[PDB]
Amino acid sequence: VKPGIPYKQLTVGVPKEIFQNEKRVALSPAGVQALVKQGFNVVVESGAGEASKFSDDHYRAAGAQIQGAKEVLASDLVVKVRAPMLNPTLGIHEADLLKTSGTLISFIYPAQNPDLLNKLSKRNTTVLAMDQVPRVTIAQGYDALSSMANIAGYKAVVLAANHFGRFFTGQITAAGKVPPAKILIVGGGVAGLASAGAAKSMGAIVRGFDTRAAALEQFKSLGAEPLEVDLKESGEGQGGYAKEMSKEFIEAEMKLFAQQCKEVDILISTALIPGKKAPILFNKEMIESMKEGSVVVDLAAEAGGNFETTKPGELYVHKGITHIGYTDLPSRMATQASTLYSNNITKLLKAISPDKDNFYFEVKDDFDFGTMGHVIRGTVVMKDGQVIFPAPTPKNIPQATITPFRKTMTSASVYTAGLTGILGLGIAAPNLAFSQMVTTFGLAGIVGYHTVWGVTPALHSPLMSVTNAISGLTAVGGLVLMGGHLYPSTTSQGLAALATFISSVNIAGGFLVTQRMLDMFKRPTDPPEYNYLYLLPAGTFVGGYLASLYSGYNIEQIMYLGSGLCCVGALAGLSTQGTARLGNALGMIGVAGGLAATLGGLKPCPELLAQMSGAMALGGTIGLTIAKRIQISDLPQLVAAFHSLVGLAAVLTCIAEYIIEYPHFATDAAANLTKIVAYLGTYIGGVTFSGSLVAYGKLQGILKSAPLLLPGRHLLNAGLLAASVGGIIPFMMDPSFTTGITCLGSVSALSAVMGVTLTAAIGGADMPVVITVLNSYSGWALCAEGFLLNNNLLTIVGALIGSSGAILSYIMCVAMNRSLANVILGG
Amino acid sequence: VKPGIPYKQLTVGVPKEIFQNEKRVALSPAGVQALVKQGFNVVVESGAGEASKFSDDHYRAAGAQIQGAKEVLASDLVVKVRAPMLNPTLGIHEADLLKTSGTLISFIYPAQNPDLLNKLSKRNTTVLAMDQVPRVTIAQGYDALSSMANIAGYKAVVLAANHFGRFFTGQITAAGKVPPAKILIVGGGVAGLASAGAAKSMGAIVRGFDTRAAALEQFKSLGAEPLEVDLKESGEGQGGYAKEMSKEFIEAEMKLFAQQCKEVDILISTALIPGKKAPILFNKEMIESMKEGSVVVDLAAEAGGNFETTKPGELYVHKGITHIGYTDLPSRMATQASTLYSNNITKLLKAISPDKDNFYFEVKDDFDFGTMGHVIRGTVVMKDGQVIFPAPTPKNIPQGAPVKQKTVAELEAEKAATITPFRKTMTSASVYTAGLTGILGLGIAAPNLAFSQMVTTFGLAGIVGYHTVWGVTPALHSPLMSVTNAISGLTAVGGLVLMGGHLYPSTTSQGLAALATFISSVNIAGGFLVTQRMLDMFKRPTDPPEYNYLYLLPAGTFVGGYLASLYSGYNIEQIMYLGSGLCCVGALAGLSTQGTARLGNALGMIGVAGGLAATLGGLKPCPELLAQMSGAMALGGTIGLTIAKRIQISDLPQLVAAFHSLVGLAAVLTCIAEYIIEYPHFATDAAANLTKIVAYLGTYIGGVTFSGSLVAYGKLQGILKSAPLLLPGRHLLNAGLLAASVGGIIPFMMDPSFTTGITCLGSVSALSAVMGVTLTAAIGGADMPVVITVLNSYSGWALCAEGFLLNNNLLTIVGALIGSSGAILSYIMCVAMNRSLANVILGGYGTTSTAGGKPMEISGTHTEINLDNAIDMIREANSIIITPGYGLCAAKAQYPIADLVKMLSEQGKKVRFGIHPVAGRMPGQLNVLLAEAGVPYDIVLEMDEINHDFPDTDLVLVIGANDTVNSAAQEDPNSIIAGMPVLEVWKSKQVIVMKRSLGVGYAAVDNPIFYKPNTAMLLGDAKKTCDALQAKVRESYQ
Ligand SMILES: NC(=O)c1ccc[n+]([C@@H]2O[C@H](COP(=O)([O-])OP(=O)(O)OC[C@H]3O[C@@H](n4cnc5c(N)ncnc54)[C@H](OP(=O)(O)O)[C@@H]3O)[C@@H](O)[C@H]2O)c1
Ligand SMILES: NC(=O)c1ccc[n+]([C@@H]2O[C@H](COP(=O)([O-])OP(=O)(O)OC[C@H]3O[C@@H](n4cnc5c(N)ncnc54)[C@H](O)[C@@H]3O)[C@@H](O)[C@H]2O)c1
Ligand SMILES: NC(=O)c1ccc[n+]([C@@H]2O[C@H](COP(=O)([O-])OP(=O)(O)OC[C@H]3O[C@@H](n4cnc5c(N)ncnc54)[C@H](O)[C@@H]3O)[C@@H](O)[C@H]2O)c1
Repeated sequence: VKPGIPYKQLTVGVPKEIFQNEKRVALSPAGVQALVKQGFNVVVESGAGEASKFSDDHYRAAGAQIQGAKEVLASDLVVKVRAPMLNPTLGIHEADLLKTSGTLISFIYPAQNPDLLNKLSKRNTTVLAMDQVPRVTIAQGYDALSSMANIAGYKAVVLAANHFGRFFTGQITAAGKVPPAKILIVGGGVAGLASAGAAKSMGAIVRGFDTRAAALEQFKSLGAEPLEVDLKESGEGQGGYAKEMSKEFIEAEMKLFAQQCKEVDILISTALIPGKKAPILFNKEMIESMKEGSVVVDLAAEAGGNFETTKPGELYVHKGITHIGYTDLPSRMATQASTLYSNNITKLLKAISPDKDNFYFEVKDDFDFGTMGHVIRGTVVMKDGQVIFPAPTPKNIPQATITPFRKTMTSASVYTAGLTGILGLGIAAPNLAFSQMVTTFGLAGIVGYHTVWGVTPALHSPLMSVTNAISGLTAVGGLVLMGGHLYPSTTSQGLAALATFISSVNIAGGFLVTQRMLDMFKRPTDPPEYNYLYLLPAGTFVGGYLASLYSGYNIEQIMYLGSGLCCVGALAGLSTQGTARLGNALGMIGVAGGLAATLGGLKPCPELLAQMSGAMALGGTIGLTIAKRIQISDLPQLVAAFHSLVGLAAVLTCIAEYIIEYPHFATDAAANLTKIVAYLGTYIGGVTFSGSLVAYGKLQGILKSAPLLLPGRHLLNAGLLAASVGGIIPFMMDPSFTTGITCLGSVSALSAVMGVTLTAAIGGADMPVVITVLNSYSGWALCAEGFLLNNNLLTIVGALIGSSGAILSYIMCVAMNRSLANVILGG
Repeated sequence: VKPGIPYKQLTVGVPKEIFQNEKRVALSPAGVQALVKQGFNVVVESGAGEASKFSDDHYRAAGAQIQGAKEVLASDLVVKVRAPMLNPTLGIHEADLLKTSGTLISFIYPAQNPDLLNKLSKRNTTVLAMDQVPRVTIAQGYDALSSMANIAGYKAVVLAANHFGRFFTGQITAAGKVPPAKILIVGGGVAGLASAGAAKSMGAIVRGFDTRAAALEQFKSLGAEPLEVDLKESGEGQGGYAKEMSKEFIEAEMKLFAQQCKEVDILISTALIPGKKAPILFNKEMIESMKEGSVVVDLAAEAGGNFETTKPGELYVHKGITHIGYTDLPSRMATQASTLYSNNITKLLKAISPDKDNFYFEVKDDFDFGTMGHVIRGTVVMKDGQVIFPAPTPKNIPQGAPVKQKTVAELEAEKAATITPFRKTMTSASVYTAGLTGILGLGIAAPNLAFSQMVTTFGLAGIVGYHTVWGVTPALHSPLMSVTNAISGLTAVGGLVLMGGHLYPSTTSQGLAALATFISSVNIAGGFLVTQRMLDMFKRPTDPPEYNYLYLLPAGTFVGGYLASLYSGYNIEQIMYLGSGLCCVGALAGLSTQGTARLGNALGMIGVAGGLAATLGGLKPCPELLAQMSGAMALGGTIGLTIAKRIQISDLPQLVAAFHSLVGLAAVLTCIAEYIIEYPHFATDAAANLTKIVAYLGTYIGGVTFSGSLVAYGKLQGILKSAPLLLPGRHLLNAGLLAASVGGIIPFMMDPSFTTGITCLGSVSALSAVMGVTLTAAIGGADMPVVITVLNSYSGWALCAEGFLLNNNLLTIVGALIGSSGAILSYIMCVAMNRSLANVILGGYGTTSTAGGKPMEISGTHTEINLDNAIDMIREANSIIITPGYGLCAAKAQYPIADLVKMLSEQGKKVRFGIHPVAGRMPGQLNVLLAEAGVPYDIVLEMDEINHDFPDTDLVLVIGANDTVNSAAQEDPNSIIAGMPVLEVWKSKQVIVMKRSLGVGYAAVDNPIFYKPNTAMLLGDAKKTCDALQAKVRESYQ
């Protein structure tokens, strides 16, 4: 036997209210269907919902039974709204018609009704209180006082108009301004904020006030203008309630209200402190200072009132302003209130006995906070005649490190170190050509910095290919170092032939995979453009050049400027999704013009010309035929596959220079730079080679996605870099061919090891950043090749590619929320 | 003598209303201040305002004169609400108590009341019916039936609740959810739309319905659910009024309403057909099908009804449904009814006699549909005792098809359809092949390698400068120009190279290039002082203290690091030129983020010092010639410092236009100075034809930059006149000057004689100065800032000229940095207005978005208030956006404005500034004036950053601006400034414009923002009005 009594033997009782002009009923038909869902039997008195606009047909259909009056209160559960009284119709008190040990669910206010408690102790019954329910978090779904405060506030707002003779909203008609009404609200609780919301939505403006700090914040939340009192007091008593305030605070607040009273139109006071009367906040000399036609509502007329002038129940128009001072506000919205009050009981009755049919609710003396035993102890006022109204105490709980002088110091430090670096580059100059080349270098660097900045996340990899294609222009270093006859006779010419063979593949394949990374945007609704019109510069620029070689005009430098500006136009126009085709075409024209210019920059032997033509032709054919037969899903896969050659070509070119310039060294002015910069070029190209190989291998499923950690993870890179830097001292001005060539071999092999070590432990989710990083490195190899060869095109193009690739790597780090240091070095 | 009886001996009378349960009164105390400002005398019956809460003290203090009843009715004008009825308190008709041949103002309803018109014809009176006013476009302010319908439609909603049982709004309460209430409307007139507004703002569900097509659209603009029926008969009859329907349409409509009547809770029927009774649209068994507790409100209870169950003056609960069938809804809100009806009678009496004082008011017979004569003929029912109530037909009738509504930005989208993508691609591909032909042409003209290197560094400097100028803050364009006038002082480098001799100059060439150094050393010190005085006005007083003297640390590192590199025997001058060039690029690049501005000034100082020191060390003179150079530069810097610290900031553009002219002189005094000093080399040189052509072109460029700048000075200071001097043929003369200038290179070549070349130099200098004076004075005093900035480009290019001429590498990078800056500023200012550069320079008509003829005309009247409305309306507002113009700083009125804003943001308001790009006499001028007055830079917004906050804005103070707030830029396709991006100030709650009088500044004969009904004028001088606002804010807040 479970501890309780099943729901079939119990019955609830809904009487009508004999109290004066009471219109609401205890249960709606929405609440009669519940508890029949749960299991009770519902007995409803006949004339019960008629003032509440609930006909008896909904009660007969909802599961109840319309019956008399002497037996509705004689039920196991009596659910009223107001506490029982002396019935004048039957001549008997309503407690005398209750049964023995019944259950009553009502408003009680037991501290204000001693004799009702005595008469219910005579009937030896169990009484719960709807008004003693503690306001905790879990019990806010069943709070009768909050619901009645909400409806009373809405009723006061909707009742203020229909007596106020002007608008609340106000509009600029084309007939004159009408200004809005200005409403003041005293006391932000449940009624006041609901009033503020109903008034703010209707069109007026609100300037509410309360002594607490949270209610003012909620006025700011609802859109009100909270008032601030000068005297900085508190507003809290034993929790989040209101205490009786000091007289200095009262006379400051009344001065504030006397200031505000001359300008508002509707004053809705809702001040009420617990356990005492309502605070008087308005004098008769204070309230008569309003305009004629103002409407002034008090909602605390039950326990006194907020005014010196309130007849509780009348609408006497005291000196041209109306007092709305009813004490029964929810009774005028009985169809509304009897819903929410019914919802306040159903959610009570589902919670106190949360099972099939037992109806038990253990009333225990120990309770802490927030637990339902807290609610059960607070709610039950009488248990079997014996009164437990003083509830006990709650248990356990009732709830610039940078100092910005140093910013200016480090900024001035950066600029003064930069100006010293410019001076140090100036001191070590061999001739005028180096100074001129550093000038066009620095300008190309700034041009390359500013020229991306506007790309779209759809367009990271569709431009990288073009940079690949523009970094395919290492082939000029092969073109300025072949010679002899049709076959390459010397080993320097052989290395140059290898370089310009392997670097034609990059050009042809990079532009074709650009063309294939632009076809994957063309939806089948787009207007047919005309790309062949973009051939109109090219024959003008390449072929129109050739007559100048037929007319004896030696045009190479202005051609280099033209190809550099076309490459800038490529990178620029390929950055905003509308002009990507234009950028692709300008990159093609830039490469073609540069290679034709450097081709005419030798006037070679006809067999030598046939050699260079055959080498570039075979390289371009291979670069086409790889890039064409492949999928689409391997296009960003492919770029590193055509990037790995690129720096390798630079390495060969650097080595080629050291082989061609070694007999010229003994009687040389510019002798150190054409070894130091060649050494750095070898380093950069070798790292580019091995790193792009590891990039492709990690993207082609040869290796994993996991960064392969090592024991030596930065000692190892430190040792590689230390040997790499100390590889420049074994040719301190040495006359040996042998130690120079083995230094070149040493830095090449160690650069390969370094690229493997860096690009290995990365992870295939930052590898499209790493492609931009190596594509950024190769531009500096191109600038080194320019310094070796004294060629403006390679200097401009290399600086452009370098700064653009590095800035795109930074923007790709900006797209996600990572840095670059925590990405690369294994943070 | 003028035809009329003046207002002084013309009195009015306001009686108390005598009709049963009438609480309205015809004139408010707010309504008797007009008609007293207009000129009448006002007599009010002693108890007329007591019903609508108007105390008699407000009358007698408003300008009224309290009397009894028999003498208020025998007045020269009687103004009341209803028709004058039989007085019960003494049995006599109120037409008997009228003055003989007087005039009456009320509702009449003459067709329903000819018997009262008999009594009016016996007394030979003139009658103005309020109800018979035809509803035309110039008659919105005086439409009494619309106002009464508006109040009735609101009052029906607010009276339906307090009788309905539950919420309208509905929310998710923790006790449980409640659904919103359903409200049906029948017939969207004016009352139905007001009820729809009142129901939608309270959070309800509105599903109104009407026969006419546009009323359903206005429902769904108000947010209702506009219903429909499955039968298609056109509801409209003769006009905007409806008509009777077919019987079967009535059957289908009552079927639709019987289908939805079982669902809604509130229903308001405003169906009212003119000429006969209101249609019955609901049966009594149809309406008992609703829920128990619904509220049914009928607004047609007087003229029949929309229900067969409506008691015409009472509530009753018929089987659980309340029937609010009140016949006088506006008589319950007598205060608001009296105020609106008073406004209607006020605007009627103001509109009928627009004469100052005659009150003539003639009735005419032939009129156009819509004119005032139409309203006068349709309104006067009895004219001098005889009946003229059947109105004649409106001749010259419009409305064959009245639909244009062609907004401005629609036209350029239509023009975008002409731009077929073949032609887009083709016009893109022509520009690049033109550029590559330009590259090949510049290639062919190369004499050697060094010129090609100079072309390459010129092109890269141009791109660097182009990208770094778009990076600047839009709030710093005016320091920007000043620092360019600093950096353009590097023609001193052009001066010192050709400068030789001893303590004194020896030849004439050495004397020209000492004058060049002298007039260039003004620009350096002057530009850096005026940039320094401008950048520390942007420093807020709460900023961290700025330790700028640390930036002397790089300079002595660089420049002094040069000297020990010169003392030890090196040649770093080509690297010093690069270092100074990068410092000059950084001078604008750091001038981009408002916190590094003084950084970007000190870098300019370091670069100019390094460049001058580098050129000097490369010269290695005797200490006599070094002493001459030091004397020249110190004297020039003395004068440049001592004129930069004397002026005000608002006299800055003159100084800016003064700094260009000196550079335009200096290039001329450096080009000639090389043509003389390079003369014994021309026969034995290959580049000799190069350094002549450049030595031509620079003389042209400075030759235009000089003279025109003096005119651009001379108009802006006021020495020359503000009116553009137009010549009869000035297009032929300017083109002929340009033809002579381009033809002057033909004798300059092919003919190596000394005298014939120097006279070509003098010829091109003279004709270029004439070209500048001719083009400059024909511009106009408004568009003159364009001549400020475009010349700033030319002063750049002159620098580029001598960078090709002296084979120097700093001058090209600096000049390409400056000329790009001038070009981009001129482009921005020719975008901010929709004009083109040829339209500005050559003086065409209007903007580029100008269509053909007939711009639109104004409609409506202008509202003007005083300081007291102004201060109380400032006090109530909680978001103020201020748009100043040039007229603010023309009258020195920014000093009270900054104090006003500092006062109003202590109170807790949100006050900001919105600055149009061309407000002022210089790009970015008004930012500096507002920073001088003391506004922190964080509340000064541009046009693009603030133009979508005008709907969320209480009050906008337009100060001294007309064309930057003109609305016709976005509405009239024929206005003179259509398409110009403006401020959308009319999209807010209330607008104040402060100017002297209702006139124009430069164009736009009338601004249509002055007449929209939430625009208040505050005419007066801005100086006294703004500091009076300062004084009132101080006296009232303290
Ligand atoms: N800023 C530039 O760089 C630049 C460049 C090229 C062209 N523009 C021209 O500049 C124009 C600027 O137009 P905007 O809207 O700023 O001005 P606006 O349209 O020319 O009108 C200025 C207004 O200020 C009023 N005003 C003048 N002095 C006043 C004072 N002491 N107190 C009060 N009000 C005073 C004038 O009223 P009253 O005259 O009736 O007294 C006038 O209505 C543009 O339309 C453009 O055509 C500017
Ligand atoms: N879930 C929960 O437990 C829960 C939820 C919401 C609110 N609450 C509590 O319930 C209360 C909500 O307010 P209510 O309307 O129910 O109570 P209430 O009827 O006591 O409200 C009276 C209002 O008048 C204010 N007031 C009191 N003395 C004043 C004075 N001298 N001057 C000006 N204003 C004065 C009070 O601050 C309050 O805003 C708050 O105390 C809040 O902490 C609890
Ligand atoms: N630009 C203009 O010309 C303009 C602008 C605004 C207003 N106006 C005038 O003001 C008038 C505003 O209307 P009002 O409120 O003064 O007149 P009203 O109160 O008589 O309107 C009656 C309403 O009931 C509707 N109705 C008529 N017969 C019906 C039927 N059988 N069933 C259902 N609905 C029916 C009408 O369409 C109208 O919406 C317009 O009709 C027009 O003449 C004109």
